Amino acid sequence: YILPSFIEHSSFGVKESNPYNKLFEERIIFLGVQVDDASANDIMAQLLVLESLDPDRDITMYINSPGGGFTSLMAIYDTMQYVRADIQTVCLGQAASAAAVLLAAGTPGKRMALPNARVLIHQPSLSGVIQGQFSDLEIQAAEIERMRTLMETTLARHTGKDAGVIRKDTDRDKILTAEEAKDYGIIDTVLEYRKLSAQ
Amino acid sequence: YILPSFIEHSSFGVKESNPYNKLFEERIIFLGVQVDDASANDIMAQLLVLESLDPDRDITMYINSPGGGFTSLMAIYDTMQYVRADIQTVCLGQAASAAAVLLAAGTPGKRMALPNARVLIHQPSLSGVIQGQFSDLEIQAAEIERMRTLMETTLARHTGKDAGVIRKDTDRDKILTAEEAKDYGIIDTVLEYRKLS
Amino acid sequence: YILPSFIEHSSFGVKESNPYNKLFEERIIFLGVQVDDASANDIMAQLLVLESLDPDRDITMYINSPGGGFTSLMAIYDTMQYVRADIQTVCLGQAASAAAVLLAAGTPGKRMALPNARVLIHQPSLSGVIQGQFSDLEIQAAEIERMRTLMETTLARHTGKDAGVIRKDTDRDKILTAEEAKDYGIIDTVLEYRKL
Amino acid sequence: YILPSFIEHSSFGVKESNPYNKLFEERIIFLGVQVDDASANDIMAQLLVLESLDPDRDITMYINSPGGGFTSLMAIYDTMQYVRADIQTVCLGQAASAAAVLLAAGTPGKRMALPNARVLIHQPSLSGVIQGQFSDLEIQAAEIERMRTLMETTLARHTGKDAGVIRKDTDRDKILTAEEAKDYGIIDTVLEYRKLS
Amino acid sequence: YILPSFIEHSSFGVKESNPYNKLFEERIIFLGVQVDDASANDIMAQLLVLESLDPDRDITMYINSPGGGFTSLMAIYDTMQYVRADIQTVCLGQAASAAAVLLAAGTPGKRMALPNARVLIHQPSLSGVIQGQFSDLEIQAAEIERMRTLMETTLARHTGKDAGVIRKDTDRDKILTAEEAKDYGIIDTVLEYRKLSAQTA
Amino acid sequence: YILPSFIEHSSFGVKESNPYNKLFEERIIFLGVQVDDASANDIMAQLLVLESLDPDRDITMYINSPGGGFTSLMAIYDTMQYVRADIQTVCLGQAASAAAVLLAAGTPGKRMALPNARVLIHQPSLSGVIQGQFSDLEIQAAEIERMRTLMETTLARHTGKDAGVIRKDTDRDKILTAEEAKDYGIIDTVLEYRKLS
Amino acid sequence: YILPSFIEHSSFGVKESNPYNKLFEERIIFLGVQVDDASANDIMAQLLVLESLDPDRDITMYINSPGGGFTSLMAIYDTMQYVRADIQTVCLGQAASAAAVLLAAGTPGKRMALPNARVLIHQPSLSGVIQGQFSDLEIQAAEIERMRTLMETTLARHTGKDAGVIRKDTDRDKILTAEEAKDYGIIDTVLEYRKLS
Amino acid sequence: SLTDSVYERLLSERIIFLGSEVNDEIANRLCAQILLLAAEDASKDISLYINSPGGSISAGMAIYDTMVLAPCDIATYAMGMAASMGEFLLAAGTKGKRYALPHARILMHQPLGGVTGSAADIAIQAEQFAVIKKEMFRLNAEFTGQPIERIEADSDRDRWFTAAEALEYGFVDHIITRAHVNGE
Amino acid sequence: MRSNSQGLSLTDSVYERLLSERIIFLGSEVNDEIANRLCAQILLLAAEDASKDISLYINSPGGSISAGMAIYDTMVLAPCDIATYAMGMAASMGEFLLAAGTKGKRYALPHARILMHQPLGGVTGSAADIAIQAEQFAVIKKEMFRLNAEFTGQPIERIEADSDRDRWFTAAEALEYGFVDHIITR
Amino acid sequence: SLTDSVYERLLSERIIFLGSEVNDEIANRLCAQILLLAAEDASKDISLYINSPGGSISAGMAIYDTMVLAPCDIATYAMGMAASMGEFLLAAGTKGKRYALPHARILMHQPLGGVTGSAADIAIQAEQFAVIKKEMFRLNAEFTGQPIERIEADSDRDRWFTAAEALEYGFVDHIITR
Repeated sequence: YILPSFIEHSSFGVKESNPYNKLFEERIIFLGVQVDDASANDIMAQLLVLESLDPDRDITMYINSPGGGFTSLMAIYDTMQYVRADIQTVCLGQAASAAAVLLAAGTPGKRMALPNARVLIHQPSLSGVIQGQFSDLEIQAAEIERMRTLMETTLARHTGKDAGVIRKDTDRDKILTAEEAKDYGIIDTVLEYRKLSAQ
Repeated sequence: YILPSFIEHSSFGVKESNPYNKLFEERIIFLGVQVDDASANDIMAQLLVLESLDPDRDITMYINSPGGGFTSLMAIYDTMQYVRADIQTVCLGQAASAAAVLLAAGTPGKRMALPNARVLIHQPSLSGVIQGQFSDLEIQAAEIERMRTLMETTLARHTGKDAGVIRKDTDRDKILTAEEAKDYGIIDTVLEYRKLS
Repeated sequence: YILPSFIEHSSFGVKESNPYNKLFEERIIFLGVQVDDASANDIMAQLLVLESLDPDRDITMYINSPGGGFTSLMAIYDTMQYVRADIQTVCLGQAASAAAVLLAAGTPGKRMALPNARVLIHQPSLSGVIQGQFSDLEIQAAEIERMRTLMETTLARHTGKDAGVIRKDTDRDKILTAEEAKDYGIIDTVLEYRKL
Repeated sequence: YILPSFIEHSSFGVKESNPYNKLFEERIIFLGVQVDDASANDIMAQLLVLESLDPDRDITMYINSPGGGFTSLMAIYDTMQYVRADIQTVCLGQAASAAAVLLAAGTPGKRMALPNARVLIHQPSLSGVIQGQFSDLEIQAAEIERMRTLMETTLARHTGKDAGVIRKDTDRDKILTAEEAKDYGIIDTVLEYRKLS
Repeated sequence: YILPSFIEHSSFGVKESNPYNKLFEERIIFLGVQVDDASANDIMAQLLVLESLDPDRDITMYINSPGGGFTSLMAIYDTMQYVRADIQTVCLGQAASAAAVLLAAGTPGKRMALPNARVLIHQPSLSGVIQGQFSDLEIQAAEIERMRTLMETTLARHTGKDAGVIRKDTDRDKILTAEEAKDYGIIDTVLEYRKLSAQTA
Repeated sequence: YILPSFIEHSSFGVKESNPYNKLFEERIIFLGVQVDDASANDIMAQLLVLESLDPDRDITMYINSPGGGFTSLMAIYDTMQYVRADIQTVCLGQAASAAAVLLAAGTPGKRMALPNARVLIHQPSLSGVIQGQFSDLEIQAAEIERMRTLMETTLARHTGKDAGVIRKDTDRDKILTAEEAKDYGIIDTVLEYRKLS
Repeated sequence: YILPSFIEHSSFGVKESNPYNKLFEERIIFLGVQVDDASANDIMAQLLVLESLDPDRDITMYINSPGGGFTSLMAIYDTMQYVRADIQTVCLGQAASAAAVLLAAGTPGKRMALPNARVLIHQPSLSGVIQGQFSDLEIQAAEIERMRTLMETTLARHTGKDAGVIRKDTDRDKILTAEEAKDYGIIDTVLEYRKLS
Repeated sequence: SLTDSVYERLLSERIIFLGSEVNDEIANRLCAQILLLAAEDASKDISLYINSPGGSISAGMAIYDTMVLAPCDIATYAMGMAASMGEFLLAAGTKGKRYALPHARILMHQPLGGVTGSAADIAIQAEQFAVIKKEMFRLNAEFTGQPIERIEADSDRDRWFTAAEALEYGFVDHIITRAHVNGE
Repeated sequence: MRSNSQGLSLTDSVYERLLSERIIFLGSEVNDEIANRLCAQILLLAAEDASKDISLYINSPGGSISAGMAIYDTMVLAPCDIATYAMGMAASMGEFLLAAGTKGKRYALPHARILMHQPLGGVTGSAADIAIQAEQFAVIKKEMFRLNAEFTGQPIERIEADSDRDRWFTAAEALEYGFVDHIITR
Repeated sequence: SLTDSVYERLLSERIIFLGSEVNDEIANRLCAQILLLAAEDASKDISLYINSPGGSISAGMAIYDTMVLAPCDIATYAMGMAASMGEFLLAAGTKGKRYALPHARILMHQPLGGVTGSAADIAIQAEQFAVIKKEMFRLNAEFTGQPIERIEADSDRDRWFTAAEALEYGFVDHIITR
């Protein structure tokens, strides 16, 4: 509901905006819902547009997502990797499931988290029973195994870890503090607070 | 729920837009929901309008669709083929069912996918029981066999494959990696990443 | 859920529009939902307004409709026939039930379909049980027979077919490819693709 | 519901509108839903406003309504009759129940229908059971008989028919083609098609 | 849903409006829903605003309401009576329950109805069971009797009738034609049609 | 639903507004729903903003509320008391539960009601069962007793009545006419009608 | 449901706003719903934007929240601490659960409450049963102990209390008046009313 | 079961009840009871108490045919209410042995029904309506002795009869009275 | 195992033991279903023994008029006397049936409450239909009053007046109004 | 049925139960059982075990009148919980033969109800409330020996009694022991 808008002074003129837009004006994409197909498109569109508006400047992705569709994950991931610009990933609170992979998928050197951030990794789930003939189910299961090994493959690529190890570690849900996530190779740095009541 | 808008500087003036609109300004149509009738119309309208705004320039279709109505598929398909302009198809994530055929239906040489894209092909389904007199049901079934063989026909046309082979391969759900989809003749190229590193 | 808008340059000024509006600016009406009363009004209003804005120029009607109320059909039909301007009908995908008649009701010479279009014809249905006294039901049934014979009559008028034949052919659902629809006299031409 | 809007050139300026608004700019009111209380107010407001904007010019009422509340009928009716301007009624499609009376209630000489229009007349119904003490129910029933005889009275006034005859004819649902409706005195003329060919 | 808007020419400039707004610009308030609390507030706000914009000019209230909350009735009523300006009440179709009282509560000389209007009067109802301890229920009932006798009192004040008589007549639902309503003292005049054609009569 | 907007002439320019906005422009806050948390915030925000826009001028609060959350009551109350400006409270119809306390909490000399207004006072309720361990429930109950005695305390402060007496009187629901409410010390004056006749 | 907007005079021009926007123009963020993920993002976005618009000026956070997700709490908390600007926290009514920690997490010297404000602290709950294999549940339980000890740790940091003591005190729900909350070290000062009388 | 036990004790007294909406289920049980009773004793009367707001026509004709085909006489008693098929069955009682209790109410009206499907389907349903309506009237005319034109006219809408009025119209032969019993 | 259905269920078994004592109950909303069972029980009892009384205990909030008249007619047509006992509550058709007991043998238990009021109903269809429903209401109302007047000895004008809305009686008041002949006590 | 079979074996021991919400249905079965037992043996006592959260007043008065009119004495036993009509009936037991089990709880409070229609209708409902309330108190005062003013006062809201407190208030004559 209550998301205020505001106005920016200038000599050129006077413009209305939101926080989310202002953020976007600064090449910041906010990834904060469940990674459902709809929202994934919205993210890709944003990525693709930013690249188009200025290919040389960095894109930053703010992450606070409780998780999402493996199906949509790879799309976003490809798009991230694909665009000309560097991607800076920032976990603000939580990066879970899919969102964890994306956090990890930022350009190396530019993956971050706030200190009390929380990264959670887990193999692809499927709640909701899929009903069917055994034939259709074996195909399904095959697909899920592919999807699983692909998630592991791509995490491996970006953490510097062996894929087999990722598989072992993600068999069950795996929760990482920001520090732990750094050790694991999911992020490069942990953001220090920049309060002006520092020195 | 949130999709930011932004503003574009210029000497002529200053304009507000979305990502989707900006995309559209670049002759990119985004195909990302389930291909229900409503959205299909929206796609055709977009196609028809882009052709009208500038018939010589390429139209690009971004695809990330979990699938859709066979009924609407052929409409979009006809429209794609029908307009003056070349159609460039790009699978961003998933192109399933109908969306797979459309991906394939782009103008030759201009069909693409991102590397971890995923194409899925399957014969026309019908969840929901259709109730009725046998007579009405035989007519229905006839229609659905037509629809099936037409899907296969048109895939065959665009992949360079034999229709009978398509039928065999799609009997059951068939999933293709981007590479595999290229081999299959559904796309022409697999997009390489263009990161400056 | 998303339908983009865009902007048109000119020396006179700068205007925002949709696809549907831009289409409308070109005298194209899009008939794409189920022909419920609400949408039928919307169609008539569009027809009537276009006629008013410029009576001499053609109106074109794009059709992709899975079907609709017989009640509303005749209204739209009358309006199409009534207005000064010629009506060009184009089946993009599907023209079913009511929509089929409308497709057929375009001004002769100007009824078209895309090649894989699909026309479906069928006598007036009534899902939903209508409950009532027999007296009220006989009146109802009478009305439905009138409605049926009127649908046939008007199809006959536009296809050049005999009404009795239409009745025989529509007894049961009847599906036509674009080619077949042409033969049947529902459309005049089948659009060829215009790609380069 | 996709209802396009558009723009009108002029030397005075440039204005956005719908079909319904453009229709309203031409003093045409569209009566097309079920005559529920809400929509009836909307109609009256439109009538009252049109009269106010220009009392001497005709108001036209386009009718395609599947029917409605007797309660709201008389209000609209009184308002139609009341305003300074002549009312031109046009049945596009269907004028049922209440909407039939209104059609009939246009100013004489100016009541019309398209050829395949369909007028339906019927005594006031009441679906939904009204529960209650007998005392309350007798009052209710009294009210409904008043309402009935008033509908008949006002139809009689405008068709030139005897009220007793109206009552006989509407006992049960009565359906009129445009031609039949003319004979009955509900409309004055049946619109001929004006196609330039 | 389909309520058209339109535009007004002038030398000062060019403005968009609705019917309802245009009506409001003419100091006409439209009372057409069920008198629930929300809508009552909307009415009072309108009254209070109109008074503020120009205290000397009349406010007109168009009424076509199937009825409403006794709770909100008195608020609207007080506000009507309270504002500086005269209130002109006009029943377009139906004025029921609460709306009837309001119709009646217009400034004398300025209460009207269209000929086939219909006024309905009835004592305060309470659909929905209110559950509770007897103590709480006796309090409730007391309150409803107060509310009942206050409705009658105020109708009496404005019709010129005795309150006891009102009570008798409203014991059960009471329906009035426009003519009958005039006789009853709820409206002052019945509007004659002003069609420019019927004006040979 | 139907809440008209309008336009104000001036030499400085021409502005659109509602009744509620126009009211706000006059430093009038309308308190008319159930005092749920959402709306309470909306009230505080309005209070806090008005104070900010002009600290010296009076703020007026129009009350017609069927009642509300004790939780949100104290917030609004504190805010009312806290801001620089005087608060004028006006009961238009009903001021119930929480709303009654607020009415009473206006600055002394400036608490009013229309003649047929109706004030209702009652101890804090809790519909909805709160389930739990006895430990958690004793804590809850404690909290409710605190909340109760605080309501009484603050009413006592503003009415000039003894708290114990308030408690006796509010044990059960207590309904006050405007006159009675004045006697009780909830309002200072009962508005007389200002009709020019 | 009804939140008025208004207009601000100036020599530079004339602008429309709400209370919430006007508040935001003054670097005041309003925290008034349940701290669900959606709203938490909205808060962070606001914080981050304010810092960006002017890093040296204080940001004020108005709190009236009945409580919220521990998950989102830490995010907001990190963001608060992280931004360049000082954070001023003000409890207007109620600061519960998560909101209490945030109130406490303001920059020292700048944590306040109105006199009848109410702070509530409690260990992390989990309504809704989480179903699962024991293995998955042990991991869950572990997580929730981490989350608990982290809430305590960070409260300890900001109140100057020992974490073990916090744990004891929050074992069960703990309710604090504004005065008590000051003693506890959750706020620095209790706002005095500033009424011009 | 208690209720059943009572109805059973009464069943062995050759007394059966029609006490609700006439469905297939209720009709079949009744037809069975008549079959059963007729088999036990073909000579002795069956008493059929009716307090029913009517119901399925098809289901009611099962009972009717079963009544007609029974070897023994079937006496009908209207108690409280005999409406629609309820009235029909009452009036179908063996002539001279149709009774009304004095404050019973009889309701006669035309058949209800429903219409659905394709226009072809509806045409057929409608044809059946004509046939059924005609037949139901023919029978009611036969039962009552009224002319079919009157049965049709009166049946158009709900037509209510007191016991007295029912007697004169011919639905019923007698009205019963006092503790020491009567007739008309 | 032992001791099942001499009378199938416990509740039923009790009602059965009582039924053989010529004691029947009207304990709920009077529907067709309940009415028919009662009429059956009276028929059954009258056939067992035409001379001996039937006792009819009533604790009912009333119900269907039509269904209630079935019982009434059945009572009236029974050879034997029918004693009525108001216990707890006799309302609407409940009161009616109570008051229809054989004169002199209508009893109230001392804290029983009797409720008299005009019929309720509903109004359904086309205006023609409703006209007819309404005509029936007049007939029924008139008749129900006529009877209550007969039962009680009150004039029909007073029955009409008092019945207009819920009219409550204590046992005492009921005795003097004429619904009931005696109050039990000891 | 098993449950029924147990209740039946007990019934023949002149022991009846009131174990739930007092509706018409439950009341009528109880009244029947008393009628039945009184007819079997007018001299011997009936024992009435009560574990009920109360219920319909009207329905409860059926039982009460039935109890009062019975030839034999009726002993009442409060077990677990006797609330509202539950307490009333308990207290209505024949004087000297009202028992409480030691951890039973008694609840006394004023009647509950509802208010429905037109203002005229509501006026009438309310008039009845006054009558009923007055009467219920009068009786509880009679049963307990307390003055009607105290009954009224105490009944205003939920008033809880332990067995001990109930004994001294006069709801019950004895507490059973071991």
